Amino acid sequence: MNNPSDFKSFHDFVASYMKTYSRRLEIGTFRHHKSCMRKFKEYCEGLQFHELTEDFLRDYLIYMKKTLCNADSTAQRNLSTIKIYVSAAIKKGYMENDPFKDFGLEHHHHHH
Repeated sequence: MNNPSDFKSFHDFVASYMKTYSRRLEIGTFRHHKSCMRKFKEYCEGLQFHELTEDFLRDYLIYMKKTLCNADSTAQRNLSTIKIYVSAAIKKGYMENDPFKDFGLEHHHHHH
């Protein structure tokens, strides 16, 4: 196989990079997200580092729970699936911080 980034979209990126995790994952969750990300092309577009925001994760959390109608575990899992490629892009890519760092962890206490 020789395909230098044939994925323009986040859901395609995850589906490809996931191979690094599926080798150390079970098939159950892999196959479940596999079908989702493919038909998820309804919104289209690739979505880059700058389009991936905390508010995006927030809005899509609501969208997935509300409009798609799913459980929190399902939503959090699916969002952390996006978090996978985001985190990859953070670890050895070009992204500095993940959305869930500010979205999930409010510092609360920082000296003063």
